[PDB]
Amino acid sequence: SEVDVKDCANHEIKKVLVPGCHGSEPCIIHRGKPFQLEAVFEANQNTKTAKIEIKASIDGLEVDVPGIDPNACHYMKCPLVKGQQYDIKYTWNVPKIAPKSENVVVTVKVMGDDGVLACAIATHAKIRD
Amino acid sequence: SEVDVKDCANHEIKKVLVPGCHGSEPCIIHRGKPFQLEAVFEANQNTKTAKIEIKASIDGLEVDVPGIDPNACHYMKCPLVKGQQYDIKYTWNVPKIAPKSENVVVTVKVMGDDGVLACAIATHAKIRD
Repeated sequence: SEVDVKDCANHEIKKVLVPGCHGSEPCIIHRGKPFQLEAVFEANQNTKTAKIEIKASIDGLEVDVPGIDPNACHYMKCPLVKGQQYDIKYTWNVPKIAPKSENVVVTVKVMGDDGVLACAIATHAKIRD
Repeated sequence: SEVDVKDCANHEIKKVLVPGCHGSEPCIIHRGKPFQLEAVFEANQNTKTAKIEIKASIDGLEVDVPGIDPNACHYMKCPLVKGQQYDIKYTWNVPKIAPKSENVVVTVKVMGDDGVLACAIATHAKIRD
């Protein structure tokens, strides 16, 4: 369930797992259903904070992503230790009303005390149902 | 299966389901794990709105509940029509850092355009792990 994502920092993200998706094949996101993911990254800094920013665009238009807790330290053992690897598991609820699209770009950026912790761009999600 | 809840509105909620939980038996919420829930209710009003408020109390102290999308219309087809029954499914991510407790009270109120859509109090959840 390892999926291909584009790193946009310095390869801190080691592996992104989405059950039911793989590699660079179209990863189908079904409206109204849970979407599970798991990510393993290495901390590039000692940091008390880990804050998530998500940007999604559907056919080139930016859309709000509801239901995300911005504080990643709620789901991990902060503070983070430089050189250690952390695992985060999260289930996102796909809105029943999300616009269908075959051209989806998701950018997630994680900020710590001393700058970006992790950055990934995912281009293979498709929203259907 | 079906779990037991106290209604605090006018019996609009028909059934609450949590997998692995039964009636009034201790329903165990695990730290750092997904908590799945399903509910069917009957709309008592025509409404384009349906906004959720949660309050949680742990051993008699209120604690903030993160990771909740207050717009319930994201997970249903609003507007709602009076007299129709709706089903909502939602997976909540239990914070890794949630205080452990055997005395947990959860109160969920749903508010529509012209008044309370639904209200339930749940007293059998325990936070462990």
